Amino acid sequence: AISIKTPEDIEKMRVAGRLAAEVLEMIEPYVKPGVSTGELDRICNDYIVNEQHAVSACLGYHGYPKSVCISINEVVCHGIPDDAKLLKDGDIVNIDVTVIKDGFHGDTSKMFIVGKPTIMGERLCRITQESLYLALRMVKPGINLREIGAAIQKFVEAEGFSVVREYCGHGIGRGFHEEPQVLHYDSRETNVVLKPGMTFTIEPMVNAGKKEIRTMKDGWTVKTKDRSLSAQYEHTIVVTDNGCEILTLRKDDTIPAIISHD
Ligand SMILES: O=C(O)c1ccc(-c2ccccc2[N+](=O)[O-])o1
Ligand SMILES: [Mn+2]
Ligand SMILES: [Mn+2]
Ligand code: NA
Repeated sequence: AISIKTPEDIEKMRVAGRLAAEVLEMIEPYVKPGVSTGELDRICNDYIVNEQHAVSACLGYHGYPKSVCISINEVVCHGIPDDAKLLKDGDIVNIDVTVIKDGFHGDTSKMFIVGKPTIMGERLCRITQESLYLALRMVKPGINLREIGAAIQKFVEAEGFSVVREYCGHGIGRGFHEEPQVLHYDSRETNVVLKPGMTFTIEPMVNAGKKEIRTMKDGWTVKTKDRSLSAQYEHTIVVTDNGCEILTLRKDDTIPAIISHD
């Protein structure tokens, strides 16, 4: 059941969200040509455990083997860190982190462009982040999630891209995935009116090509059916009385932590 977080819980969410965002800030320098997704994962976990004194929520979730998800180019999500997978020039990579601190979760991801960026890669990532931003700018009490989902899709599709249907944002707090589901496209099933105190994520997965995906035989790795590029950005937020506050904001984000509509 969708719950309203207390001022105390919200503060714990701010701490967890900050830590998650800081893992992404910390790993940035390591995302260079020649590094393996495997070592990047080890680097993230060492930081989370030893420095943040927190724990990755992904490690073991539904059986996930690693601490963070790392997806490259045509891989849509759930890419498994591998010691034999090296980043290369032109690659676009998503690193998705979720940490648990004092009982609460912080969930966020971002795209990193490796080496010399490609105009196409750079555009898919920019548009994807912008679809997330426009959605965040719509968040406030009274609005229906169906509206936000419809807006993301409309913006993305106008760019000639597509929105992955199999995955969605979600409520979050003491649990990794709580209600409600946050669809990134228009669905006749969606009907959720936002209220202050609600905490959830927005994390659109955008394909340069067709929306259809395929799961690899390792039971986790998801790729675009047509093998086109795919990007995703994610933030955890809390609905306020007149808008929202992004709990996982990073220094490289080009959107304010607090979004006011007064
Ligand atoms: O951002 C998320 O909500 C997210 C990322 C990855 C997962 C997830 C979901 C189901 C099973 C395993 C994972 N995971 O992170 O290992 O959820
Ligand atoms: Mn995530
Ligand atoms: Mn999430
Ligand atoms: Na990708």
